Parts: sequence; structure tokens; C-alpha cells
Amino acid sequence: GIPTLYTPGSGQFLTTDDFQTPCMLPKFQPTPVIDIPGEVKNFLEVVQVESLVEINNVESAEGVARYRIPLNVQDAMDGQIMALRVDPGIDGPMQSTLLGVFTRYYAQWSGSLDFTFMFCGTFMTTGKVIIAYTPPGGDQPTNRRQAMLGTHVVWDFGLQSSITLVVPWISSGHFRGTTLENTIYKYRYYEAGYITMWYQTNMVVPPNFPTTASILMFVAAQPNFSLRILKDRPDISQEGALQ
Amino acid sequence: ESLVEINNVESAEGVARYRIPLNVQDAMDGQIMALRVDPGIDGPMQSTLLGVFTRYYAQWSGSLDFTFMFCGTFMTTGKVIIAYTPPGGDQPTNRRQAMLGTHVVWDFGLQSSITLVVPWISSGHFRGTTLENTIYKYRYYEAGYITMWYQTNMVVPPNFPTTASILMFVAAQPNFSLRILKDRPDISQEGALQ
Amino acid sequence: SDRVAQLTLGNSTITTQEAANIVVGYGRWPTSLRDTDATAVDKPTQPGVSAERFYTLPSVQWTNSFKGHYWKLPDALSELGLFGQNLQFHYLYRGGWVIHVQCNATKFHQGTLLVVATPEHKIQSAESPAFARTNPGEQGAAYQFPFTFEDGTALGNALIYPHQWVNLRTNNSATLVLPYVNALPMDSGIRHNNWTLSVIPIVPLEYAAGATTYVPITVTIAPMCTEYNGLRAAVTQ
Amino acid sequence: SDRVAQLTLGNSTITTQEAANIVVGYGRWPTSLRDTDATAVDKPTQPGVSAERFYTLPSVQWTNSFKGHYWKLPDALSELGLFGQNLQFHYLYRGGWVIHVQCNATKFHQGTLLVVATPEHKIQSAESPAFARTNPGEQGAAYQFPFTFEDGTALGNALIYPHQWVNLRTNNSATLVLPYVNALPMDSGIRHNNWTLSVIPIVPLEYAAGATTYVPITVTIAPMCTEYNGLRAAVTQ
Amino acid sequence: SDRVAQLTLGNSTITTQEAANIVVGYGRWPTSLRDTDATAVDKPTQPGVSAERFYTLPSVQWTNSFKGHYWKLPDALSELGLFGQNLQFHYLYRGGWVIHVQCNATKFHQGTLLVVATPEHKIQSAESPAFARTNPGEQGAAYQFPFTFEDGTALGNALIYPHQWVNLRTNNSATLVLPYVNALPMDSGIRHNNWTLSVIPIVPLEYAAGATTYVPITVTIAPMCTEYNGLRAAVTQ
Amino acid sequence: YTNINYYENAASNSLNKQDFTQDPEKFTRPVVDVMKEAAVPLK
Amino acid sequence: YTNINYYENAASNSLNKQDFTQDPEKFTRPVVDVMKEAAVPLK
Amino acid sequence: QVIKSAVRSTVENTVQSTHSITTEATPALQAAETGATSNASDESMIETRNVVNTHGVAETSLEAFYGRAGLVAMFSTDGGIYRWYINFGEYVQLRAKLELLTYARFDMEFTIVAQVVNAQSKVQDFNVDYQVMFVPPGASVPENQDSYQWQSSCNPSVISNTGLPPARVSVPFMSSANAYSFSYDGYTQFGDASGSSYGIVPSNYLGMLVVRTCEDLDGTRLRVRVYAKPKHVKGWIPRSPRMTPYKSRYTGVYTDTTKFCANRARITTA
Amino acid sequence: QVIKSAVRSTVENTVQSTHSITTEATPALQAAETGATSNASDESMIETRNVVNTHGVAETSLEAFYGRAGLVAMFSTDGGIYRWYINFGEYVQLRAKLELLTYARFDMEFTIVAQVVNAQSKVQDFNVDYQVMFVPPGASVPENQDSYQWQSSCNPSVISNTGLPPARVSVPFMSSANAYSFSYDGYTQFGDASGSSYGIVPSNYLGMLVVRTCEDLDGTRLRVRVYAKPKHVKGWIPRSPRMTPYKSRYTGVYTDTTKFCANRARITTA
Ligand SMILES: CCCCCCCCCCCCC/C=C\[C@H](O)[C@H](N)CO
Ligand SMILES: CCCCCCCCCCCCC/C=C\[C@H](O)[C@H](N)CO
Ligand SMILES: N[C@@H](CCC(=O)O)C(=O)O
Ligand SMILES: N[C@@H](CCC(=O)O)C(=O)O
Ligand SMILES: [K+]
Ligand SMILES: [K+]
Ligand SMILES: [K+]
Ligand SMILES: [K+]
Ligand SMILES: [K+]
Ligand SMILES: [K+]
Repeated sequence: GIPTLYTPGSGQFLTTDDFQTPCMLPKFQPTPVIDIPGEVKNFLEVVQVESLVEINNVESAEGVARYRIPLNVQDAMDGQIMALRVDPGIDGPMQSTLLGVFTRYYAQWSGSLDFTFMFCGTFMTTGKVIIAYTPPGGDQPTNRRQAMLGTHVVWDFGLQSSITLVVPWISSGHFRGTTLENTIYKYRYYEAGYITMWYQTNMVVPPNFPTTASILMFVAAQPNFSLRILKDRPDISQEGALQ
Repeated sequence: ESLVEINNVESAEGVARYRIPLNVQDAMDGQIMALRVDPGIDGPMQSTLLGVFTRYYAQWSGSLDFTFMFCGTFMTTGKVIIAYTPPGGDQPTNRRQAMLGTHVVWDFGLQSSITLVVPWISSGHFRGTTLENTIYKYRYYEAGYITMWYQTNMVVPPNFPTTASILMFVAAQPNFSLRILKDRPDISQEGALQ
Repeated sequence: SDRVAQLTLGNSTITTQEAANIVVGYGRWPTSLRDTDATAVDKPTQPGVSAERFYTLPSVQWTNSFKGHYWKLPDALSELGLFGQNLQFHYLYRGGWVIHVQCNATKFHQGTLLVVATPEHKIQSAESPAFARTNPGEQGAAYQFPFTFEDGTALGNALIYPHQWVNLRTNNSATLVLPYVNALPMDSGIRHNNWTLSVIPIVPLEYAAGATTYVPITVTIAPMCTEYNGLRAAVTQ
Repeated sequence: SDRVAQLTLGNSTITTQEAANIVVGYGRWPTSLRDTDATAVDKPTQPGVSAERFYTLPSVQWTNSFKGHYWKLPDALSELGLFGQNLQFHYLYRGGWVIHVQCNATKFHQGTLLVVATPEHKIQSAESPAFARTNPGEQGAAYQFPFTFEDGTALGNALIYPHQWVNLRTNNSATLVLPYVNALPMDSGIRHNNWTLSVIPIVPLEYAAGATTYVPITVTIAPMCTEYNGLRAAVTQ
Repeated sequence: SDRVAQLTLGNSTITTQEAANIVVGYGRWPTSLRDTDATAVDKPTQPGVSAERFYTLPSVQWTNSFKGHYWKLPDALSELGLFGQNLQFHYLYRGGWVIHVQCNATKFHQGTLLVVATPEHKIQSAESPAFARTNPGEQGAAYQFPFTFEDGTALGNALIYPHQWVNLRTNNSATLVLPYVNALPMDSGIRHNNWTLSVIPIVPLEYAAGATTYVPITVTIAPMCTEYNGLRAAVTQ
Repeated sequence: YTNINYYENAASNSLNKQDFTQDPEKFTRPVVDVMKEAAVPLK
Repeated sequence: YTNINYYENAASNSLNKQDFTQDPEKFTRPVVDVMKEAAVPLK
Repeated sequence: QVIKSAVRSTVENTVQSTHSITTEATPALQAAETGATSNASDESMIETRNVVNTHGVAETSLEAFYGRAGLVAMFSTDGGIYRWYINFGEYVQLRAKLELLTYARFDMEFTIVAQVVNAQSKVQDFNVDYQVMFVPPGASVPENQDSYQWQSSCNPSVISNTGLPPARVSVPFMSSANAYSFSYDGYTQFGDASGSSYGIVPSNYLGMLVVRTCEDLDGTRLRVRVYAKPKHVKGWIPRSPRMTPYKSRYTGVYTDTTKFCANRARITTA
Repeated sequence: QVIKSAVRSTVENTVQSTHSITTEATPALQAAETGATSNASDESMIETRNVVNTHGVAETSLEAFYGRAGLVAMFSTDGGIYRWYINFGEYVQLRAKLELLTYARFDMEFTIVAQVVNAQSKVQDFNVDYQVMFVPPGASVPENQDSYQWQSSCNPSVISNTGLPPARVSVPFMSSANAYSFSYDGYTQFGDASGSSYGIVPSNYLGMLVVRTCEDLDGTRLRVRVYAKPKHVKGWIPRSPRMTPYKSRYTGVYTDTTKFCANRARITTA
């Protein structure tokens, strides 16, 4: 017998362990690996795909309508269109997106985000809107003047239906927490900032045209985005074994 | 090749269950026999070599060899069509429907036998050996049917037997293989043997 | 001239242990339409094994009053398997055939059948032929005037066309391979029948008293080297 | 990313003067079954131009209450032309697709359609789905729960599947080329639908008062690079 | 696979004009004991032509109630010629066999016999088998349970053992060459029977009315490549 | 470091240690016509 | 991979890892006269 | 095919950019209608600095996401035996993870934890021997604690004790298919147009586990938990993730809803 | 001898064939009377495609079929001792497997599982020391728990505890023969024409196992299960498999039957 000394840890079942174990069917030979389109190797490939943001989360909005940002001919200037926190892993408009479902499977995130907007008004409907990203420090900007002092993009409606607003990674630390749960961990420390939209000029229409039109909101991770520390997705639960 | 207990009917006992019956017709295009080709399910094939071993495993794959030997008198002639119908519906209802599948037309003569290869035609690389449906929904795997019909007729000279017998052989082809060993369901006991 | 054979086309294999060689009409096997003969400019469809296999038709009984029976091609298979589907869906069709006629009796019987394939065999023994005789379907039709071949010629001279005999003492089958024949590169498979296959008894079925008297004749045909042009919706004559 | 296109398959040619590029699912065009993936040992049938062409299905009206409409593949063409014939006659089928969704309005209208092709899109919003919804035929079926995609997922995340949008101000059509996808080398075309094609309105149809209000949505599909195995008689689910 | 044969061993020559090839069990002809397998140290006796020739046993009638008949080896010849003498006088015996089963009828008869040689075929259908059934002598014994092969197995699977068939329409004889099989280099010829030769009817004897009904089955066996050790006085079981 | 197999079948092996990602283009940009970043998409 | 013996007698060794099959001819075709597939068996 | 997939081990760096006043380069202009995701990059939308980014991508690989044990079954014996059908729809966590891929191939590590409990479900410090037998479809299933089937001469069995470390075995990729399917728009058999046979991949069912106590317990029972861990993961065609609750163990049936996230007062208030 | 046996690790491929209209090649024609199995191949009966088949043949090898533990004995002590005769006819599963070969040579792995049970056969959590002694023929067999024979100075013994993992030892190929026989058409001794001495290979009996508890249990007893696993299998002459039930532990005696599979109404209905 070779002298051994077993140590603490022995017998334990760590769900993340990685040992080699005897196979139940030692000589079994699996079917061949055939050619199937669409193979994925890392889930980062999936969060880089744009998916729709449930931005219109208000009482009056039900179903498909919660994906539509509303625009309409103004009779006043510099007005606000929408506002939202850019944090990808907290409850709200972004939790049902691809970026969100996966950010919620992890505890920390890092990277620039891709916010793409597509206009859906008639071909004759024009307009200019300013979209801004306000870095941490205070509250969402109160007027267009305060918003344009941050990172922004002025969007002109035309043949190219969409525009991208990159919310670049600007953080004190290399990573942020995916939740801003405050009462315990004081994680509001990590808030990433706000994204607001305002009328640059106005939405102008010809006679008798619809005076309201819709903007769809897309979101994805940039190529420098990554997640760390897997954890159970909070939205999937049950009260007992399924029948 | 081992013999298939194809004549599994009340009237058939013992050795007689291995005999397919032929007889001089007075009608045309008639049916002689029918069976599921699945080698591991209960029925005519479970007591064969192919079957006993298919029943020791949970999955199978390969072409099957179905060889038939005629045993009528030297003067008894005939032509029969044997067909393999791939999955989709039920066994064919008439010769016309059967011949639209894989078949062989057999002519009686000095060469007493004929082979019908039921080629491996499956969606998946393997099939389950049982078609137990109530739980696993394994009827998903049914491999098809094999039917035999008169191509012409069995003709005999005066005073000869008007019925003769066909023996049915079955074996696996060279591309057949089994996976996942399991206990043969036919071997059991109620307690330690005395 | 061996007496055995195996014919394998597609997913169908046929065998006989008492054949009498194999005939190839005019010494020509089926061939595809050449670029210098073709006129229809569209890329053709070529079904392959789906339509080029053996189709067995319902059997006919060699009765005492039997005069013969005929099938028109491609009419007889105009509704079978994917071959028939392709025939209906296309304006144009071209193709050859492999024919296998079967009839076994015993060494105690005697009889002789002429198995002939005639190019453009007109059924003109009536002033206004009935569609049921010119195009009898898969069941084919019975001969009413076998001596004059249903076309005003001598049955005895029908041997100028591709044929074999089924002489019960010698063979239980006849096998013929036919090429496409027409004064056109292609034609419609529903409006024109290029070949007719007839089985006519020239020496009556006889046998030793008590022998089996129920003797069928089965015909099995296979399209071969076929091609279709002018696709549209399905249409029959 | 040009805005015009012409798609020619077989005897059918399609054109659009307001497209928005062309999507190829998973970056893979349709390919035939390789010898190392294949398991069914019989020589396959390859219909060619007879089944690989464009089939136009009956149009759907973009009404005010419109939630969307879906077609299952190959179910929707399971009874059209020679493609459907081949699907029924064979146990096994394999194939890709070329999809062209059409919907023109005017520069006085506004609306947006999501045109998505989903692999294995289950219609599971009912405990025991009705065959008329899982396999709706050439007429397809209407959406009842577009927000949850009829399968318990978020409509907004359906963009993880191959898709295009028909945004009336930008384009009047969507074009998709889909490869065969399955955990099998081949499968039955009657018992399993590999892809589902849905057209769901995400921004309602609106227009300047008095503009045409009758706006149809036409879907045109083409099988591509198809092959079939296990020939027998015709069978449907 | 010729249909004629002549078998010449010693002073005996056998012929048949309707055979069906010749089977060699397990592909191995009879061979002598090698020096590395042997354990008995005494020089063996090798009778040669005196014991290695054809011995014909009394015939059995293929009656209407006939189930089959079996002979055990070397028991059946344990008392014939010098082969039997040598078997009795030696403690140890080793040897192979050449078996020729005969049964001619006419072209007006039909019937089929399975001719099988089984290694270690136990007659265990009784709790305490009778010596007259386990060792029936030159007359052999009749089958009582042919379907279960007298050993609790399926008759149909007996083809896993060396065999031939005597199908009256095809052949009038079966020929088998068997090698010595045992888990020992040699054994006692009186206490252990290595092979059993059974002739079981699977298709009953039938014929045209009036044909000869008295049909015998004759079995002719020849020891081959035999050797004996442990000489003493004669002893039987 | 040590990665050596003790058991017969590969199913007994420990987790794969090749954890990388690949270009998401087949998912993010499955289009036929190239649309460079510097250009306008629709032309 | 590792296959090294610890014990003295070969009966202690693990299962053989040479799981192949061989031609079944000695069982499926133990005849003296060759009968090619393309030929007729009885001539 | 047309689109190639390069491989990398770190996220992309950021390189320094400068201002731009031009009419030739408009990276911010996109067209979502094409089906493509925007390709406007950081460097093109703002003036950036150089950042050598070494953040890795390992924990989001299929193997790092799936490679850990998760509960798939929990039960107690009734008469010293229990038969469980191997299917992962009982517990939702691991189920919701697997359904993120359409097709996938993987080996598995099964860990079995057992302990004895009395009638009031209070754990007992009792070491008893237990047997776990895998019975493939078509094999005779044990009717009770001492039926002949537990001889297990062909069926794989594992015998351990509630006082020994948990039992564990590896399992190969066993389907007849070339990958397991987690979404199936089809039927289980031909000639069945019934909703009860829709959406089930029969080849995903490989049998059942039958558990027993080698000898009878007097008044107590075996409490068992089966954990399963995917290994060597290969997957194809990512799917839209589950956004509504599971109701049935065997199907994806669900209850429609009108919103996913909770509402807020105004769209202009963050 | 005349017929050679080539070796292979995968089943045969399928190569593309074409049509055939000829009188020289008739592969479909066979003659079962010869004793040969048909040799008509796939490629000759239909038009096939190319299929590179890589399906393996490993799990059907003798070693993969036989190489796993199976129950061969089960018993309880009576007075703290029990004598079992080493023979595998008590339990039918492993027995029916071995009888698929006529002769075979193999080593064996014996695993012994023991536990204490009370008079009502309810398992006890009691760790007691037990001894298993192999007594070859001709050696003095222990009469009871404390006889002198348990000194075991020559006979092999294994001593373990019901609280320790199961005991296990390997055993060599021990017969006096050159292979074990699973069918024997002969008698056990010369000068015996009695049915009670027919069909038993005495060299297949190598003794007995005598089990005891090193010290007496008060009111309880040792419950033992012996598993056996063949290793390094070599076999000759495959046999027709068992198709009827076993009745006796020591012989193949059986009850005749008129059918094997259940009947159906018509031979023409599948
Ligand atoms: C002896 C120890 C027990 C070993 C148990 C081995 C069982 C074989 C594992 C099969 C794993 C396949 C699971 C695949 C898919 C899931 O069931 C799906 N949720 C069903 O739709
Ligand atoms: C000390 C641990 C116990 C080790 C026991 C060693 C016993 C020797 C093993 C002999 C195995 C031979 C079995 C061979 C044949 C079977 O008994 C047959 N069924 C009897 O006909
Ligand atoms: N098969 C055994 C019981 C199995 C066990 O309890 O381990 C018998 O019937 O006696
Ligand atoms: N041989 C010892 C008893 C053996 C034992 O109990 O271990 C004696 O006679 O005292
Ligand atoms: K980097
Ligand atoms: K751009
Ligand atoms: K991006
Ligand atoms: K191979
Ligand atoms: K042959
Ligand atoms: K074969």
C-alpha cells in the first residue's frame, strides 16, 4: 500500500467540481456528429444580437405596444421623448431582452452597449431627435441643454431608417455588478447612467397624415463586453415539481 | 439465418408455425402474408437468433436479410412478389400499393430460394428495439412492413397437392449493429431455483 | 442465350428462371435527347429512381375464350407512382421502357403467347374508336380482332416488330427493352401513345385432365431514361 | 446592400425594386446530404426544376385587427406541384428554402412587419394543440398570442432567428434563404415541420385619410436543393 | 456448387446425383491432436482404413406421424466394425466425421427435412433421461419434442449449428464433414457423445395421389482422422 | 499541470478546457451584400 | 490514457479493450464449393 | 458557408480615434430592416483612447455555462422501491438552461444523494444499502423491492450506501439522433393528429431509473435526489429564452401575459 | 482451416450502385438447402447511394456482452454460518447468458455485499465482521460458526465488515479442462446409466463458499449477495438460445410448449 493522507474536502459534493468518473457504458459508441448550421461556442455570440427593448412599460401599454416609443408633432420645442437607466441587468425595460436575460445569469458585467433606433413613420414624415448618454453622478438630465453636455448623437430621419447610439464603457472599475440592490450590498454604487431622447427640431408631416409615429428600440452588447460569475436567473421559478 | 415463426395463429401448433401456406388460387393479385420488419418487438421474430439478440439491446441499425425457400413439388410453379413498405402509413391494402415500394418478384425453379433485402432506410442512425408507446412514445421508430402477394398463381399438374409451404429465413446484413445492452425480457423466474 | 435473369431498376428487382434471352428493339437502348435534336428550350426534369422502376399492373386471366389483351404506353402508367405524376404535370415527355411479361403453367400444359411491342399501333377496327379502347388505362383492353391485329394487317406479320414468344414448354416469361420512337424529339404523354404492348394467344391453352386451369398473365413495366419539359399544373387527356 | 433584386429558380422569376439586402440563415446556403452524415442507404431522388421553383400562396389581408400569420414548412407546400407529390411519395425528405414576403403600400402609409423564419417553432399556447394550428396548410394560420410568440418566449427576442423587417417607408419586401436544420440527416416531411415563417405586425398600418386601405401580404416560397429517400405509395399525416 | 459427388473412404465409395454442395462445420476439417494440446503421454493407436470408412445404419421410415430421429456420435457406431472395437478397448478417443443423409422420392412428391449436427446436444426434456434416449445405439431414437429441440431451445434457431436441408424438389441428400469439438484434447467415447445428428421433418411428406408412399431415410457415417489412447480390455458404458 | 485520462470512455473525461468565443457574424450579420460600417446600408 | 498492471496475476487485470468482430463465414457459409453472389447456387 | 467564424480568447481592445468632419464616412447611419445588427463601433461615435482590454471570455462558453451539477429529480420510496422516468422537465432551472439551444450533444455526470427519513419526513442517522438500476425501454421493469429483475445481469446498476459519499457515474451521448432536440415542431408517430402527441422528441427518452433498498426498512424510507451535470457541450441554433412560467413537465404549454417587466408611471422617468 | 476470419472495427459501408438488366448476374437467386446464408447484398437488390458507415461493433463483443457483474447467489446465515455450493444455476439471468456459448474460458471478479437483518427481515444499521472461506473439494467443511477450519491456514479467506465497502477479489480460470462447458451430452462417471448423473460437467464444480460472522449476533443474521463478473472472455461454438423457462438449478430440464410468440388473428394482418 502507498501511504496516503486524506484531507478536508474529502467526500464533499461541490456542484462545480471537475473530476474524471467511471462511465456506465464503457464501450458505448455515439452516433456521428453531422453537419448542422448555426453552431454557437460562447454565449457572448448571442448577446451581441440586437433584440427589442420593452421601453413603453406603462399601464396603458399592453403586449406588442410596449415595444413602441411614441413620437408626435409638437407645438413646443426642445421636449423630452423618453428616458431609461442603461444598466443591462436590473429590473425594467431591458430584463426581457437577450442582453438582459444573459446579464441576469451573471453577477458582473463590462462593456460598451449598442442602442439602435429605427423610425417607422411614413416616408414623408421627417424629424431630428437627439439621443444622449449621461454618465453617473446625479439624476437623469432635466432638459435638452443638460443632456447635450454628455455623449450624444443627433439623428436625421431619411432613407437610412436607423441610427446607433453607442453607450461607451466609462466606469471607475473594470466591472460592474449586474444588480443595483441597495438595501444590503449598497450596490447602487455601480449605477451606469441614463439615456434620454429629446426633439432636436420637430416631427413634421404633410396634410392629413398620421400625427404620431413609432420608434422601435434595439439593444446589444459591443465586442468588448463580457460577463463574470454565473448565478441563477431570478425570473425562472416554481412552487413544486411539475405535473 | 434462422427460421421466423410467421404462422402464429390459433390453428398453428409447433413446427407448423414456421410454414407460410400457398395454394392454387381462383382469383388474382391476392395477399399471402404480412408482418412488421422491426426485429426487436413481440411477434414472429422474437424467437429467432436476430430477435433474441436484438432484445438484449436497446437500439439497432442495419439492412435485414429476408430469405424465402419454396418447398412444393418439383412440378409446382409460381411467381410471388415480396415487398418492403417504408414508414408513413399502414401495411399496403393491395398488390398495387405494395409494388410501389421496395420489392422482388420471385420465380419458382431449380434455385429454391430468393432474398428480399429490407435496406436500412431511417431518419436516424439508430432505432429503438421496442415500440412501447404508452410511455416513451417509441412508435416513433416503426420500421415498416413486409407483405407477400401472388404475382401470377401457383399452378400444379393433375392430382398434385394444391397447397405447398414456404419457409422464412431472417438475418442481419453486414452493416447491422446493436447498442446499449439490457436484460432480455423473456428470461425470468419467481424465486431461486431448486 | 441464358435462361435466367435479374432486372434491377430503382428499388425494384425482378427475376425469372425460365427466360429466352432479352430483346432490344431495333438494337437501340434508351437514350436522352441530344442538343442537336432538341427544340424545347427549358431545362428538363429527370426524376431518376422515383419514376424509373418496375410497376406491376393487375393480372389478366388466360381464359378459354381469350383473344389477347393490350396496354398502351405511356397510358397504362399515366396514373402510377411518381412517373404518372410527372407525366401529368409536364406538357412534354420522352422515355424508353423495360417490359417483363409473366405466365407460368406446368410441364403438363401447352400453349403459346406472342408478346409484341408495336410502334404507333392504331386500334382502328371501328369508324370512331372509343376512348376506352384507344386509351384503356392500367387494366388495358381485350382483343376483338386478333387475326387482323385491330389495324387491318396480318397478325402473322407482326413479327416485323420487337417481340418474343412465351411457349409454355420453353419459357415462362418474355423480356423487352424498348427505345423512344417518334418523328419528334419529344411529345405529349397524354395525347399520343408511342408503343402498344400486346399478348395474343396463337396456340390455345391446353393441359392434361385435372391440371390447374386458372392461369394468369402478369405484365410488369418500367420507364427508363425519361425526361420531361414544359412544367405547369396537372392535366390528363 | 442594393435595393433591387431578381430571383430566378426553375421556370419562375421574381423581382422587387425596394428590397433591403438578402438574409442567409446562419450564413449557410442549402447543401446536399454528405456521405458521412447519411444513413439511409437507398439512392435518392432529386426532382430538380420540377420541385425547386417559386410557389405563391394565397394572400392575407393586413386588417386593423391583424396580429400576424404563420406558415409551417414543408407543410404549406405539402400539396403543391411536383414538390408536394414528391413529399408524399417518399418517407424521407431534406431541403432548403428561398422565401420572398411581399407588401407594398404607398409613401402616404406607415407600418412595420417583422418577417422571421424560426427553426422548430412550436405552437404551444394550448394544452392539446389542434392539428389545424400546428399544420394549417397553404392558407396558414393567424396569430393569437403574438407577444409571447405562441411558445412562451418574448416576441422582441425573436430577432435571434433569421429575419428581416418590412418597414413601409423603407421596403416593400423581405428576402430569406434558409438551409436545412435538424438533429437528423433527413426526416419525414409530413410528421415534422423544420421551419416556421411568421409575418407579425409590430407597428400598426396607418395612413393619410383617404388612402387605399386594402393592403395584402403575399408570401412566395421555393424549395431548394432538395432530396428524397424511402419511396413507396403516397401518404399524408 | 455442383450437384453431384463421390465420397471415397477406405474400401467404401458413396455417390449422389442430386446433392446441394457439402458443409464443413465451422470451416474446419478433422485434425490430429497436436503436441502442445496433448496431455495423455502414451503413443496413440491410429487404425486407418479399418475404422475410417463408411458405415450404413438401419433405415428409418418417413411416416405420416414422423417427428424426426436422432443418432448420437460415437454411440451409434460404438459397436460396428473395427471402429467400435477400438472405441471399447481404449479409454480415450478423438475423431472427426463425414455424414451422408439419403432420402429420394420423385418429382411428384414434396417435403423438407432439416439435417443438423449439433455439438453437445442434450436430450433434456425429462427430469431423469433414460439411457435408451441419451444413448439409443445404431437404431437411434425418435423425436418427441421437435419444436423445442428436446433441449428447451427453438427448433428454428438450430441453423446456428452445421446443417443442410433435404428439400425433395431440390436434392435427395445432405453431406456434412464434422471436426472434433470438445473442451478437452481427448475424452472417453463411451461416457460422452460430442455430436448428435438429427433429421427432423419441417414440411410434411406429400404427393400426388397414388405415388409411392413408402419413403425411407438412410444415414451413412464415417469416422475420420481418429486416434485412441489408454489401451486396456474392452469396456462399454 | 496535469491532464491525463484514467478511464476507457471519453464520457468519463473532465470538462473541456477550451473556453473561447467566435465571431457572431452568422447571427449578427447573415446578409449577402456587404454593408461596410463607413457606408450607408441602403443604396 | 493509462493501462498499467499493479497485480501479479493476469486474472486481476481489467477487461480486454479489443472489441472487434470478425468474418462470420465459418458460421454463415461453411460450404466446400464457392457460390459467388452473381452466380446461381445450384449448378 | 459564406460567413466565417474566427476564434478569440479576449474581448476587443479600444484604439485611439480622432474627430471627423466628412461626407464620405457615416458609420452612425444604419438600417435595421436588413436583418443585420448595427456595426457602428466605439471608435466611430466618439473620440476614444487606447485601451488594451484583456477581460476574458471563458465563463460564457457553452462548457462554463452548462458544466455544473443541477437538480433533475427528487423522490421517496413507497414499499422500498420507486420508478422515475428519465426526463428533465420536473425542475425548471436546468430545464430553462438547456432550452437556450435548439440542438446539443453532451455527456453527463450523474450524482446521487440518498438518506433515510421517517414517516414525518425527519432525517434519520441510518446507514442502509440502496440500488439504482437503469432500465432501457423494452426491458422488464421491477414490480417491487425483491422482483427477479434486480439480479441486473445486463442492465447497469449502482449499489452504494447512505453512509458512503454520494454515488456518481458518467453517461455518454446516448440518443439515436445526432443531437438532442430541445424544441420539436412535429408529432411522435405517423397517423396521429392529436395534441397529446405533439412536441415530444421520443428519442430524448432513454428509459427509467428504478431505486430500491436491498433489504426492507422498518418504518422509514429512502429519500433520493439526482443531480445531473453536462460535460463536453456542443450546441447549435441559440433560441429565444423562456419568458413565461412552466406548467407541465412534459410540454412547453404556458399562460399568455401582456407584459414582462413591471410598469412605471411615465416613459420619460428613468 | 478452409474458411478464414478477417477482423474489423466498423460495420460495412454502402457504395453506390446502378441498374442492371442481364442474364449473367442473378444475385437474388439463392438455395437455402446448401446450409449457407444468402449472400445477396444491398447494392445488388436496389440502386443505392454511398454511405460511409462508421457505426462501431464494440458493445456486441464477447467482452462487452459478458463483462459486467450479475447476481449468482443470495442467502442468510442460520447459526452464524452458511455453506453455498459454487454453481450459477440459482438465478436465471447470468445463466441464460453463459449458455449462449458451448465452451468458454474466463477470469472472474466476485463482489460480495453483506448486511445484517433481524428475524422479520428488516435491515439493521449494525456493523459486524464477517468471513468468507473458499473450501475446495476434499477439504474439511466447517460444521459451525467456531469450528477449527476457520483458522484458514491454506484455504483462501476474505474478512471484511458490513460497514466497509463491498468485498471483491479476482479469480483465475480454474477448471481442469481447457474451457468450461455449458452443454454436456454425457455422464459424470463410468458405469452409471442413471438420469441423475446426466448432463453435469463435474469439472465445473470447484467447491463451496462458507460464510460466518466472526462473533455471534444476538437475534439477527447476516444477509449476503454474491455478484460475479466474467473478464477476459474467450468462447467457442455459439448455441441456440434458451427459449423455455428454467426449472432446476442443476439441469436444463424444461416443459414443452407449442408456440413461442403470442398468436394473432390472421397471417395477413401485421
Ligand atoms: C446508473 C446511473 C443512472 C444513469 C442514468 C442514465 C440516463 C441516460 C441520460 C439521458 C439524458 C438525456 C436527457 C435529454 C433531454 C431531456 O430529457 C429533455 N428535457 C426532455 O425533453
Ligand atoms: C474468497 C472469494 C470467493 C471466490 C470464489 C471462487 C470460486 C471459483 C469460481 C468458479 C467459477 C466457475 C463457474 C462455471 C460454471 C457454472 O458453475 C455453471 N453454471 C455450472 O454448470
Ligand atoms: N432475483 C431474486 C431477488 C433479487 C434480489 O433481491 O437481489 C429472486 O427472485 O429471489
Ligand atoms: N480454530 C479455533 C476457532 C477458529 C475461530 O473462531 O476463528 C478453535 O478451535 O478454537
Ligand atoms: K484583447
Ligand atoms: K453605416
Ligand atoms: K454592434
Ligand atoms: K466502415
Ligand atoms: K446468387
Ligand atoms: K446476408
